[PDB]
Amino acid sequence: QRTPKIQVYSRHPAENGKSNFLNCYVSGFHPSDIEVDLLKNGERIEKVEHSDLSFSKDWSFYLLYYTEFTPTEKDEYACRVNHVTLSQPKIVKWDRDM
Amino acid sequence: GSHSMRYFFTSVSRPGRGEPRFIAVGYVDDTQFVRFDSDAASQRMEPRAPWIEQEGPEYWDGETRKVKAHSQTHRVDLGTLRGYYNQSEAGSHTVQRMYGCDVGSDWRFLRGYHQYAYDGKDYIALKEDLRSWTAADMAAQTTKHKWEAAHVAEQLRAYLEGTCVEWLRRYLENGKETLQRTDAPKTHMTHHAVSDHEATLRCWALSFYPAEITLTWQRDGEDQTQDTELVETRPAGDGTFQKWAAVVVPSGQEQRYTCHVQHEGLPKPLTLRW
Amino acid sequence: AVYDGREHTV
Repeated sequence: QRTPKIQVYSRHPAENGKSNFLNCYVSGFHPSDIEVDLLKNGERIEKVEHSDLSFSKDWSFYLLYYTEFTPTEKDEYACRVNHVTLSQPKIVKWDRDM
Repeated sequence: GSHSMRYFFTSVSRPGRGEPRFIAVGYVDDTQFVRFDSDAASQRMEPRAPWIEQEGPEYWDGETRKVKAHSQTHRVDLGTLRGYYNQSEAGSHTVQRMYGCDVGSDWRFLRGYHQYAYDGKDYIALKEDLRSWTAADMAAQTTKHKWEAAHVAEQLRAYLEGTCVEWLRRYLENGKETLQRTDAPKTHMTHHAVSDHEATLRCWALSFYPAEITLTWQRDGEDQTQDTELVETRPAGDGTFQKWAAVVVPSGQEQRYTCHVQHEGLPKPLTLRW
Repeated sequence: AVYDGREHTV
């Protein structure tokens, strides 16, 4: 069993009040069953899409989860992941400089 | 430059009820162009790039028939492999298959590959010459003897050295506007003060295609890896890619450090400096 | 286009 790697990031450099896309990239996991949610101030975002399942040279899986969003000064964004390897969901906060 | 066509197939058994979950994707280089998903209502191979949409009804009928046949091969294999490994009927298990062809800059055959895994570990694969097999354990060795008697390597080689290359060349021509375009990285540097005495420099590469890139830090013209961090290459979501590399430096000494960017879309490598 | 030959099980 391999635990997911997680990156949370915007498509375009973040500027407060300007329309954008929020990404959660999960990779390096096995088996393929996984739960991924995008959060705004701790609440699940409803209109989230994902890529078609594929895998890397080492047979580990990867997926991109994504939604339209408008960042602000005060609003907090995060990605929440559950997998058979995790005893509870893992929450990674969006850092606009990473 | 060189080009590839690659297909990826995943099946996951559902022991409580019904047939395995089956997902197929096809790529030219770093561009996805088709999918099949057993859970979707269409039960068709579907387009995922604009340049494949011009293929006529005979294309979509044939690809749908063949991808369904691949899913039935996986279903039988999941039952066989449970037996070879003496496993119970209670657990979910996985098979993964990848195959395809590379061409050189001349668009002529360079190499082919065909690889299979059970529960995320190597099972059986063609060797580089496409004329013999690598079997990881004694279950896969019984499969190797069966496929030697049935001349399976010769049947796969005919596709990988022939048909596979003909289709890749058709797609490269039809999709020229994007598949033959290189998008060089859009680069910049940011600065973040940790304390009054140490700072982080972050070298960004954005909106590039293809995904292959190298970012390197130098101090006074010598490679530095200590006090550095580099994230894995990640998708932007619009078909392009992103990466960054960072170094921690004494505040006031930023000018000693250079970030070096190598990519297919750059005639010469780029050097950035704060 | 996908493999266009005869398929074989393990």
